Amino acid sequence: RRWFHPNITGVEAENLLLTRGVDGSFLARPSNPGDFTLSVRRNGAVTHIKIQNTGDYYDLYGGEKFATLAELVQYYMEHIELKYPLNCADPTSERWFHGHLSGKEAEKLLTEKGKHGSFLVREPGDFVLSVRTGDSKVTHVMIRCQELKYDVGGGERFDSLTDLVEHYKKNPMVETLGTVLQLKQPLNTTRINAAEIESRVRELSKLQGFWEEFETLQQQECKLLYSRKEGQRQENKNKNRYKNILPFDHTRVVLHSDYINANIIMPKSYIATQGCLQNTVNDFWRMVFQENSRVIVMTTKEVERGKSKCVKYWPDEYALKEYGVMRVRNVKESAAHDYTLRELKLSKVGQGNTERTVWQYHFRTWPDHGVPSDPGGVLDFLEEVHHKQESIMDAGPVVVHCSAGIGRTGTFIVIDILIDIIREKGVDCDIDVPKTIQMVRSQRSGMVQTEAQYRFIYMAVQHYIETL
Ligand SMILES: CN(C)Cc1ccc(-c2cc3onc(-c4ccccc4Cl)c3c(=O)n2C)cc1
Repeated sequence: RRWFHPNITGVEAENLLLTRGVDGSFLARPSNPGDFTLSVRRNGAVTHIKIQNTGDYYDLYGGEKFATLAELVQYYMEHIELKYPLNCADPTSERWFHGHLSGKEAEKLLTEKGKHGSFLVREPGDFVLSVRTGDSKVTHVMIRCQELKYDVGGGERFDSLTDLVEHYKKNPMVETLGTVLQLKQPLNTTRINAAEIESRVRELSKLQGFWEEFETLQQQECKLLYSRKEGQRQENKNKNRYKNILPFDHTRVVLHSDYINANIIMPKSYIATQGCLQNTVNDFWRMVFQENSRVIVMTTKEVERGKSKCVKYWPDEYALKEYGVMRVRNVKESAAHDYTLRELKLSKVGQGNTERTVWQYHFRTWPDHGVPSDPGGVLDFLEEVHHKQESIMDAGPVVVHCSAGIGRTGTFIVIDILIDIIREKGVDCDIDVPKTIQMVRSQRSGMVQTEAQYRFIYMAVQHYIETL
């Protein structure tokens, strides 16, 4: 994911592509903050293509909608031509880069939060590599920056700290007394104690910190390019709401027509899915039935900004309907401020004794773009959903959907996973928002779409702990 440059202007991108690139050379960069630009070189000229994400997907002008920037790039490199990634040498979005950090503060972080192999890189004009080895000691290796090249005092001269770090991660430096300076894992600094969320929120709200953390998490999406073959099959193309927003094969829900654009999310489990198409309503009820799901969370309106987001897959109040071999009665509709509750009874046609109540919680006030200004409403909604799920003996995974099932769906599931830790373990527990996001993202592409949603998750968690 070296083709992503986090701090460059359009003019900087043009000079990079014109003097250091060739025709087919490309880079992606953040632009209107919240938007992205794909800068491509074609016939000695640089073209700037806008990528927009309001929280649902990455919408590329002239192209398609995607779950990640790494998925967008992979698709266009495997299918204006993107031939050559122009690699960024800036270490800002690397998990191990700490910029300004003292040798005492870095030794303090590594002593408290570190283990064998924990390393970091910090900053006159030179850098320091601080590593922990044992079960124990902390070693500091100087990194000279000579003529825009990096070295440890001998041997190879690297063009970037990333190239130096990856080389010594594969071929570790051995101290001339036996110690192998193993660079196993970057030091974990994102994990906070639940009780100190307000201190972290304040630190991340400073010049912004939330953007710096979200973008470091985004640089790890390249490790999540898992196969999505079943969703690419001819027979399954029109079962997808967005052609390239597909479920991973290793986590996809298999129906025992075995396909649905849904994935199991394991932290209480979830099924993260897209908004129904008219041709997928029957597949959706077969999923709910097979998975013994008793609660559905819908986080979109049927129609948003004049576009359909999910077809009406449930009957009108008091009506009874058949969806293939599935049968749904809408027993009762209850309305609250932020949402609607629908009591549905699901059964298999011809088999009365298969009946179960399915509670549909439909959140109706999420803004068309961005996030709600206060997380109170979402939290009250998640609280009520949790209690319904917990009250039902041996209930299957909670079904969660929006339009593509990655943005709002990913936000709701992540808040819910985090809140759950605080329910069982209490205000005296460890919470790690990006580790948790990365974990859910390995189960469905691009779960949690924007920095606004990312900030919303911290704020939601902050509010839950405060109202305790
Ligand atoms: C403020 N600067 C100067 C210091 C600083 C602070 C925090 C980080 C940091 C940010 C991260 O954003 N996602 C992950 C992540 C990715 C994959 C898996 C798990 C995780 Cl936690 C992540 C991470 O690991 N680290 C360490 C890096 C540098």
